[PDB]
Amino acid sequence: MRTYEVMYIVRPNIEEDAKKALVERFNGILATEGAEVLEAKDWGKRRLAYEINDFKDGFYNIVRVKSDNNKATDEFQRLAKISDDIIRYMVIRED
Amino acid sequence: AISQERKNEIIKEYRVHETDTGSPEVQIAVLTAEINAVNEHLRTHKKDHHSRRGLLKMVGRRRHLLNYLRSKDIQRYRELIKSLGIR
Amino acid sequence: NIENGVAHIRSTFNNTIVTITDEFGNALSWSSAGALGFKGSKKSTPFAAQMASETASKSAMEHGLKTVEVTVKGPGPGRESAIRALQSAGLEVTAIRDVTPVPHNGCRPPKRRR
Amino acid sequence: AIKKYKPITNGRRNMTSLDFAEITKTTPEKSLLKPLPKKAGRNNQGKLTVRHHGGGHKRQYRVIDFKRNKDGINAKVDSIQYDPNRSANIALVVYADGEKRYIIAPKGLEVGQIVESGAEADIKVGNALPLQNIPVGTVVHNIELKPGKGGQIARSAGASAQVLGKEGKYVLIRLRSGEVRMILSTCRATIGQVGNLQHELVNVGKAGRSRWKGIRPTVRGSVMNPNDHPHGGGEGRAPIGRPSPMSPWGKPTLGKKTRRGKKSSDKLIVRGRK
Amino acid sequence: KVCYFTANGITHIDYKDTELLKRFISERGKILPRRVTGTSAKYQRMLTTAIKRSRHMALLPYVK
RNA sequence: AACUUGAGUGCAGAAGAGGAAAGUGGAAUUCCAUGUGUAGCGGUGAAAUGCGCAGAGAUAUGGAGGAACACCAGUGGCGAAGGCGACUUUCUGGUCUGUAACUGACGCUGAUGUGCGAAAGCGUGGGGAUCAAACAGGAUUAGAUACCCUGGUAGUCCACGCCGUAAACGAUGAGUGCUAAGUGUUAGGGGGGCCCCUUAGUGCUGCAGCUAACGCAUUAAGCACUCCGCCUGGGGAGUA
Repeated sequence: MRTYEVMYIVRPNIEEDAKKALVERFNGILATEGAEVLEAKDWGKRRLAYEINDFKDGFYNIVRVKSDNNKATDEFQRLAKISDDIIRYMVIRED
Repeated sequence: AISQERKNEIIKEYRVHETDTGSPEVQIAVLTAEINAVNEHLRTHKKDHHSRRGLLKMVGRRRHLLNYLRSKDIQRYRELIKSLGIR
Repeated sequence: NIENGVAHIRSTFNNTIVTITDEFGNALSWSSAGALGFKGSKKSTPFAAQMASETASKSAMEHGLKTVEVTVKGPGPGRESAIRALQSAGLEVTAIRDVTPVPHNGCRPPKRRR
Repeated sequence: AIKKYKPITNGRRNMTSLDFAEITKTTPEKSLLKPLPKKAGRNNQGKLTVRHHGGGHKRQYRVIDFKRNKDGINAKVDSIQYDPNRSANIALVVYADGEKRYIIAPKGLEVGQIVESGAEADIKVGNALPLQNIPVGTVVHNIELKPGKGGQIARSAGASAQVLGKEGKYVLIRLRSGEVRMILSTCRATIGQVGNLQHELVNVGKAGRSRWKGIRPTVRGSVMNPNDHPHGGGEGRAPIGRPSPMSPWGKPTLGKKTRRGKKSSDKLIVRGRK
Repeated sequence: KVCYFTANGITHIDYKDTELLKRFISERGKILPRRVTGTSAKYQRMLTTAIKRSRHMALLPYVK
């Protein structure tokens, strides 16, 4: 029922082979516990408005999910905090 | 509180006749589910004093509807008091 | 150096601290209105700021300074006279940016007088 | 939580005890128990070296895994139990293929939770993994100081250090006292704070209850005789009549820093407290 | 003057639409008062929310 | 026995700093470590205490920690009141509009009671950046246990409890209906960007009417009905 849009920024120095290893796995938790990810888009290396952990650029990925459990998005934020590749994330309930 | 789909089954359960939503058997039953939902919410968020105030208004509304039902006919009061678990 | 040495000016209701540093934040020289012998109520004056700026400006020319960025920090009366005291010495002022810190709240301002 | 006894007796007025509600089995295991014969301050010669130590209730030692090294094999928490030899509780864990051993009980480790040692482990309460793989900002207990020795730092009820940053082969760690220090990266920790967080709030009440943990009375030095203590003697009660309060053996006791200089740990303590 | 949110029919201001938002942030990223921009009270609120969401996601500067 | 307009429920919509919990940010203050750097900084009406020459202030980088959320921001919104402004998510309260699907007076007020209740204050355990009662000085005065300056402790923050007081004020109890208008603003509805009508809030003028006057005036302090609380000259005294 509830629809979430998740946008996260990956650091701009990540190895290209590791980028698909991280994006795959992190859209992986977003499809667990009744989650049925609809969109998974890439926005490319854009310029950040301000430095984030001494970074001036970064990869933007936007994933829209839908699930009436909300634990998929909480599991994302728990692991996104731990991961050093993701430097900023935001989960919006879209209605 | 309770979802709209959740409310409807309570309506269907205690409706007197079809297309009845305002009888003092469905209103009482709907409030009982609503009251228990806020009570469960306040087990965790104990100091939600603003939400607790709305719970006391729901309790008063059900209490006045139960007084009205008893004063009208005692049979329907007895059936409603046992099905819902209200003391 | 050759050029590109920023000048920070601190104009307050007291003396105006003028300091000339390189582009990477390394102080070359400095001269406040209080270092020129100025007494109070002389320290925060446009005349004092005039000598305050150029006194540090001459010390800059010895390192060969031909470019200054004026970073003014403070609401003081001796601001404009300070900047015209740099061009009068020939320092080729490029930019005039105000850097007076603005808190996004997050601190209790000291009590005002009575 | 803390239970406050009602003042039924004077010797029991302000007494308080632990409710022992987090404990789930009230009996030990015959195979992870070894004997502990109380020594009471006495040494290899037989002379009292440390004082205020003596008779107390018997106690069996419960072998703990301070060096959490079963890497890869998962383990289930079977029962959180009471330990007499420490402030925190212990938890029996059964490994996924038969062996069972005790550990220290973290704060909210529940019965039936899963815990993993190793290096590929997650960051959850109870799992042990080396300090090169523990994120900056995590609360860690049972921190080793030496690779393979066993947790030593932070092991008493409510002990938690924070991994604060890196250097090269050392990670920066703010130990409970307030000291920031460095510990080699190849050393293990355990995610979480140690339980019995209310152990420090208990009141003993009875003289005898303090004289059940193996404590013996401690006599204030200001009443021994001049031949027994520096503060002793005087006709009547006396103030400390010396420039500084002193210790039984003649060494200043209110301020003198007694840490041996020229130690091989000095290059590793950043800032200190206590 | 005209709102641009009622005139053009926008009923959902998106925080991903940075280009639309940059018309209301002035020279610092400072949110422009609705008297200056002429948006109604209803849309000044959802525009402020979108701007603040963009700032957090580094799609718009806090200061400039 | 009967009825819907009162009151509630159903359906379709609306806005909101309403509350609780957990997270995520940017600016700023302080402190710490370095690089540059030299004789002042700071403050007043003038001073001085004070911080510096053991390298302060300034400037650049980095780190630690706490607290509050610039712009948006308004006779703006929400809440019974106290009060509620960074963003996100999860629980959760209330209100408004339209419809007329249902019950047919199920309503108002409300002693005792039971809860909430700004700041300050207390206990326990944490935290402690900023500002700071008190305290130290340095000044002004004839004196200054004050206003001015320099610091500075509790507190200010969090979690539990306790306290239960404020010019807690619209100095205006709650409910219901009637009684000229004009012009705004917030949130909807229906008709012909504009105009008209309309519902509920929030404002400013202003009739009748009321008031000792000031003034109030469809958000009455007017005209009526129901219920509760309170007053009977000033001190003594909110004291026994």
